[PDB]
Amino acid sequence: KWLEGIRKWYYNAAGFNKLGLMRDDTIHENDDVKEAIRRLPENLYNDRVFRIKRALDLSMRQQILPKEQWTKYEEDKFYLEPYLKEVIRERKEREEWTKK
Amino acid sequence: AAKNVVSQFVSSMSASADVLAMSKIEIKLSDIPEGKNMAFKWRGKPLFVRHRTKKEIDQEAAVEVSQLRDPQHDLERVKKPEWVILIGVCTHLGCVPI
Amino acid sequence: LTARLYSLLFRRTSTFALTIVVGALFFERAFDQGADAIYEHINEGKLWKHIKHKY
Amino acid sequence: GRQFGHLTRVRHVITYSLSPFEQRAFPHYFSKGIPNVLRRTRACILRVAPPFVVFYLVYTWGTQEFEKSKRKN
Amino acid sequence: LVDPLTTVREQCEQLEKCVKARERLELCDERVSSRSQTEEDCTEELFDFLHARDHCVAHKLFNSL
Amino acid sequence: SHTDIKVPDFSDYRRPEVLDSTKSSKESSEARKGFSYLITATTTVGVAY
Amino acid sequence: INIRKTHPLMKIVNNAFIDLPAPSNISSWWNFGSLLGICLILQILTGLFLAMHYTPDTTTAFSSVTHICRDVNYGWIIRYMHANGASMFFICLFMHVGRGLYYGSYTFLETWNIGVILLFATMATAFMGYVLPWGQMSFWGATVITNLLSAIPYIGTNLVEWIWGGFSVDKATLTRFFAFHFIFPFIIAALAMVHLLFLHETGSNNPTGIPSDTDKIPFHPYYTIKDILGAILLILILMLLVLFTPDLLGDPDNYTPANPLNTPPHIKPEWYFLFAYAILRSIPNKLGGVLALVLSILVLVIMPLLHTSKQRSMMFRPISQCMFWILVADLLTLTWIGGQPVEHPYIIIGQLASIMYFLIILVMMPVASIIENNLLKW
Amino acid sequence: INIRKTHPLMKIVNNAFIDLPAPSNISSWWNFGSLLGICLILQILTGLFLAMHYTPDTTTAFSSVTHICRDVNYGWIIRYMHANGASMFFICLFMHVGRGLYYGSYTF
Amino acid sequence: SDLELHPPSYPWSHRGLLSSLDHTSIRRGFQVYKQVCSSCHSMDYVAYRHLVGVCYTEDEAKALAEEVEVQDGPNEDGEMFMRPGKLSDYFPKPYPNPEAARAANNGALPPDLSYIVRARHGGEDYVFSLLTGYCEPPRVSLREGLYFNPYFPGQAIGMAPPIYNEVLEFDDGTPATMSQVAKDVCTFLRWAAEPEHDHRKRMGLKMLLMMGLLLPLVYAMKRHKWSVLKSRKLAYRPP
Ligand code: HEC
Ligand code: HEM
Ligand code: HEM
Ligand code: HEM
Ligand code: FES
Repeated sequence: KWLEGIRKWYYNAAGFNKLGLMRDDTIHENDDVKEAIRRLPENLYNDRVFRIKRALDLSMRQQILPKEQWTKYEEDKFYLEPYLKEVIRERKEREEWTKK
Repeated sequence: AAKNVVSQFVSSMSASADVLAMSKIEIKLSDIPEGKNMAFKWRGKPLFVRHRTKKEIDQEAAVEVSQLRDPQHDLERVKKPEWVILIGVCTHLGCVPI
Repeated sequence: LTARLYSLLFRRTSTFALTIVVGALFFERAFDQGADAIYEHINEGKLWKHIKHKY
Repeated sequence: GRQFGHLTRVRHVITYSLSPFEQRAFPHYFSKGIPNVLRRTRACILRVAPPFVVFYLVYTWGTQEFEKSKRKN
Repeated sequence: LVDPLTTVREQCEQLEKCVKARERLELCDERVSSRSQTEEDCTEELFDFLHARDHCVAHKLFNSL
Repeated sequence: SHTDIKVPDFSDYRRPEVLDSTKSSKESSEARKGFSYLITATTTVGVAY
Repeated sequence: INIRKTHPLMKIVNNAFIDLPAPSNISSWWNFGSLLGICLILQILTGLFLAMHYTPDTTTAFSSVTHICRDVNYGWIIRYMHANGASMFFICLFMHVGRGLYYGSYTFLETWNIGVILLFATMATAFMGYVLPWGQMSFWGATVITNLLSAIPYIGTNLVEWIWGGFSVDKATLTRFFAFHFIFPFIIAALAMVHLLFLHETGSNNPTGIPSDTDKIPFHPYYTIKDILGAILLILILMLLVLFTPDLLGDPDNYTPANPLNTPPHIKPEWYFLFAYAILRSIPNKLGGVLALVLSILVLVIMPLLHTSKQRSMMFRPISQCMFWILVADLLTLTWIGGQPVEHPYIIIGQLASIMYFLIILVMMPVASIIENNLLKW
Repeated sequence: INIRKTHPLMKIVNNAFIDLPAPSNISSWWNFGSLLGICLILQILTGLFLAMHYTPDTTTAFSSVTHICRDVNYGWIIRYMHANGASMFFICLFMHVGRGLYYGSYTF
Repeated sequence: SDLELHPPSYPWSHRGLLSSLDHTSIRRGFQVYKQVCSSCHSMDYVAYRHLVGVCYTEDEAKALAEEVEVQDGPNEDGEMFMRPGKLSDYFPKPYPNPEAARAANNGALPPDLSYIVRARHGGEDYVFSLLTGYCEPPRVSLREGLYFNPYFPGQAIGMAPPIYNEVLEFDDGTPATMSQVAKDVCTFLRWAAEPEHDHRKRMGLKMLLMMGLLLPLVYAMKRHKWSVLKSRKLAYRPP
């Protein structure tokens, strides 16, 4: 598919498989993103702070980990999205309950 | 009392006293080489009288008048149709043209 | 050379301040003389000191 | 946001640090950092500079068209 | 008198652009003579001739000056 | 746990004078100290002038 | 224990500079806050000395700047310090703003608002400072900008002859501009302190957009010495600018007495003000021109509304990064058109450049970045 | 919570003007701090107006001062406000110092 | 016209990064301005007392200041009579009012030679090419009151060319030819525009030696105190 090849080319050109990151590490913090980060499992949260500390120390030293350590395209154990969707649903429920 | 004080400060920032001491001028234009614009000081600002060569006035009378954004005949601006008398400062931002 | 330098001038703070001020004055001396020398050496010819030498 | 003491609850982390007097100032400046900076240059300038070659084509093209239009005496 | 400006200006108009722009300005003179009563005073060829001549002056005048 | 901790090695970074593991560093200490402090002293002398 | 942690001034200095939790990630692009601070105190001090040796009157202005350039020891070097320090100040200011826009740091609100007020204050301040030499360019530029203030109807002519001091440019106008340039940078330093205060309220940023609470390193002794290195580089660039070519960025047409009947062919503000001068001459309208200028700056204020992505910084999003470099090239294009005279095909391509500028900043940034969000299977 | 107890400017203005504790037996002598503050901002305002109408040059300075006191609209009220405000500034200053030395506030 | 001609740059001896002026040429051009060229132009921001230590001593400074005789102040009479002028007098304006200069010249104000070099696009190469390259008016029978000028907008100056050959005889063994006196008076006008070009480059070279010695030092300390962060490395201890 054309757009799926665009997606693979775009994840190659995005440049955090170079940095050793994942889906759940690039998110901007609003209030609800922070709430979904507080709603996390223990092992995933500790892996998240270790990956954050690796990316910080690497981008300080401006070195990219080599080809044998890159996060591939569909091996990803994505995890923050169900918590995020639950928080969005609860927030929109509360706001629409105020709207009615 | 505070709005009196603010309005009196606004009046204090207005201008000076010699600003109210600027008045008329006599203008005589029997000296200009033809096609040239002469300048005169007037209230701290210029005052232009241009002697036009008659080819330019043949252009202006030959080209139409209603084409502009506001038409106005030359006799509705001057009694001397071969000597133009202007405040030659611009109306966008006040500039003297070349 | 190095351990003698740490022994003499790098034990207490006041001695370090004194030796950097004395180094600043000796650098003033040699740096001003070298800078003026090289500047007027690359501008030999049409510089004023030749005309003061004549006149 | 605030000062130290409260910021984030992190376990499971070891950091090894070295006193700088054991280590040299510039380890392999002209043999590893030069390929690093050449790679970092080589990544981005083919994305950043092609707007500037558009600028330079506008420079040359508009300049010559302007001189052709205004030098018809 | 031998003016070094005038000397380099005389010996420096030997170039391709100099001679060819000289004949271009002379044919512009022919054109203003033929297609007369005009508002075109032979600008570009004359100023480009003096422009290239002033370049060749600019390289090669302050030698013994 | 802590007995499994094995420290990485930094010979890509270290000084070549102290690439000698056996010979203790109570001797070449003032060399490194006077070297770096002479660099900082030259810096401060230039800035003060 | 400590005098630093207990004294009610050294508490402020400690929680500003000594024990500030700073990121372990920021490059030389984040030095420019301290670089603008040191440029600002340099402008304050050199302007103070230049104001000690100056008389503001319409005959004595050009004569007095001649006096400072000739008679008093090093008066010409401190004059050139203040001028080129203003120019390097504005270049470091636009590098600061480009950092804050490209690295997504404009998700802060009140920092951005106080920075906008700083931008207005420094632009009007340096404009009045450039009016102070009483040059021919400065006379006409004062006329241009003050009648742009008169461009709004029903208030304009009265308000502008009110901030003139008569029906024309007066000695009094020069005294007014001397007073306001003479008083504004202290207000600018106060607003910079409020800017820094809300910044220490929120916390700093990284290149990546990832919040970095795990690796807060102290400002001292790391960013102190890095700001020393960056400031020494700025000082050496500034001194080679004031010594080797003082008029590479000093425009030569300033150096004539302000003849009120002169009217030179070329007219421009000083070369930092070119894009604010091009958008005026782009769209042929008076109120439309000043309104387009106000719209340009206020849309640059509007920018945190436009952030629709799930990320923070453009380090990870390559296509909107390239779109931002198209914006950078269009900024440099507007600078080049500001460096070219007021003629017809250049006004054509300047309208093209200004409407493409607004097409990037208004519409293409959120739509482009939301296509970037949509493409990552989110 | 409250607007005043969260906003970082309003924290400082709250500690200055609203949540500032003060003793309840304050005499009239503790007015002179605010008197010196209001005299100071009034002096700065009048000085700014004088700075918009003054030409510091020894031949023209006295002529400019005369131009202020006669020619300028209300320049006489602004000049005399600056001078007499300076005088009352130092009067309130000596009252402030006399309070601070009288009531034992020099132990601060 | 209003098609401004390009000025071609010429190889000065003061053009480069470390190319200095010629104080002897400043003396030459000053004497040349004093002999003829002062008759229409003024240089009002430079008195004789600026030349105390430029190229003369005080002696020939007093010679140049007392040969020219201008004005005394109020000596308890208040009537402004004559004085040679030891050092206090400025250069005398030949025509005081603007209309006074417009009375002798056909209008045609000569602009004062303080900042003529620094006030135009193109530096002193522009002024040298202006004063050196004159030519006739080709095709514009203009007014028989103005003279043609190549490096000029409008190309009609009211100035007869002052490069008359061998009329000045400055003090060396070479004749006062055209190009020599033109270069000398333009070098003098570069000195009139910028006061301290050579001292500017002197401080430029001093601070080049400053920054050439200081940039290894401060960058060395910065690399020294940031290599601690370059050496710390991460390990991960969960169970
Ligand atoms: C009287 C005749 C002189 C003499 C002896 C010199 N100049 Fe020239 N000059 C004169 C006039 C009337 C004007 C202005 C033209 C006008 O207003 O119509 C000038 C102008 C210049 C300029 C400026 C040209 C420009 O503005 O582009 C220069 C650089 C200049 N004059 C130089 C110059 C020098 C170097 C002279 C001594 C050798 C000199 N002038 C003598 C009239 C006169
Ligand atoms: C409060 C401190 C300041 C004072 C007292 C001050 C005073 C002055 C004075 C007296 C001049 C005229 C000097 C001259 O004519 O050469 C001047 C020029 C100028 N000032 Fe300031 N100034 C100050 C701060 C600033 C700041 C912060 C800026 C902006 C960066 C600035 C920008 C300028 C500019 C652009 C000029 C014209 C430079 C030139 O002459 O070429 N000034 N200032
Ligand atoms: C008046 C000139 C200015 C001064 C003196 C100034 C001062 C500072 C200082 C000292 C910092 C902290 C140092 C750092 O960057 O890490 C800073 C950061 C910042 N400034 Fe400014 N600033 C100025 C102009 C602006 C402007 C015009 C804006 C935009 C509206 C702005 C927005 C910011 C932002 C967003 C940051 C934080 C950047 C980040 O955390 O990544 N500043 N400024
Ligand atoms: C920064 C703020 C200030 C500015 C800009 C300022 C400005 C001036 C100016 C321009 C003058 C001379 C004009 C005139 O006297 O008509 C002046 C005079 C004077 N100022 Fe200020 N001033 C300031 C603050 C102060 C302060 C704080 C005091 C003391 C409380 C003060 C006391 C005086 C006095 C005593 C005179 C002489 C008044 C006279 O002789 O008529 N000024 N000031
Ligand atoms: S057109 Fe803008 S001022 Fe005349």
